[PDB]
Amino acid sequence: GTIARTIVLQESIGKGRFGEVWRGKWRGEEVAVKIFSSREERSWFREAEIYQTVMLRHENILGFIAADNKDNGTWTQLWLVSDYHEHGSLFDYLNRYTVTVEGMIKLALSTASGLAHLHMEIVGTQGKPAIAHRDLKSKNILVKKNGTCCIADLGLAVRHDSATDTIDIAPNHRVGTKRYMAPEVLDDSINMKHFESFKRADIYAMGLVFWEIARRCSIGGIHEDYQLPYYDLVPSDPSVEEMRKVVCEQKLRPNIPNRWQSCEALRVMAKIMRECWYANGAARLTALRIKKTLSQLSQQEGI
Ligand SMILES: Nc1ccc(Nc2ncnc3c2C(=O)CC=N3)cc1
Repeated sequence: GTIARTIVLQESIGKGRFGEVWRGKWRGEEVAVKIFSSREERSWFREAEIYQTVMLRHENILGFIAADNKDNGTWTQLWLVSDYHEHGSLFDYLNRYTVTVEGMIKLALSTASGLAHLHMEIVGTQGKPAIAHRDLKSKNILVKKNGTCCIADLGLAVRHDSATDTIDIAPNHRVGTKRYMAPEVLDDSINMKHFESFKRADIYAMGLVFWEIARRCSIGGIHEDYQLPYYDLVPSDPSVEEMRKVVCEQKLRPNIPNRWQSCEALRVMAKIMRECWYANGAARLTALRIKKTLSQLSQQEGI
């Protein structure tokens, strides 16, 4: 179509489960293009559907431009065009850099603000359904030039119909990255007919991402090396069984260093992590509550 024909692909930057991500140029500006083959049409269409949800746009949600198709004369490519963020993922950012107390708060509050907007139902003519991500992780969050995050990779999301309390694609199987799966997803006790259960599982995963950020917070030159949550307990690419034995049976969570109590911002962060990590989803903080707590902290620090 009219958009893809005017885009020039400059570099393939990532090759994932579904689709390949490229850095392209559109009307002189850098954009990201996720490309799917003809046999991945269902995944492409579902991601285009989620990104076109009414009232989705938010500073902490990846900005979607358009779906399109491009025929090179041999095969058709299915495209999803979105804003480009040079820093890439929060995972890449945390591996490359340490952050200040200000930096940590900015990354955490922006993530929580984006998740609170996804989770929020807006009632009305141009209403927004509540959405649960189902695959929140540091590799699925991007960092903007201004040091704030935006949630990306929304292709596995589910949307709620509040009038009937039903889910648009009626999920009946576990999806997502195994390392970030909530205890109830790992042991399959989650009620997949209950939308609020998917919101609570996203909060558990957000708590894990907060732990990744807080390790990289450098105060008086003291910080931890970058690690994925559970690096000390499971192998790379862990199985559901490996994760379940640690999270559900032994009931372990990532370690919270006692020295995080020595700094007020790290103390607030550690308390949020614990209150995201409860085995009972109903006891977890909401994204809106976390946004409120971190907003109070950002105001105190003068960010
Ligand atoms: N290492 C690595 C890290 C990140 C990516 N992806 C991206 N990077 C920059 N902007 C983006 C994207 C998207 O995926 C989607 C939209 N905008 C690819 C590879």
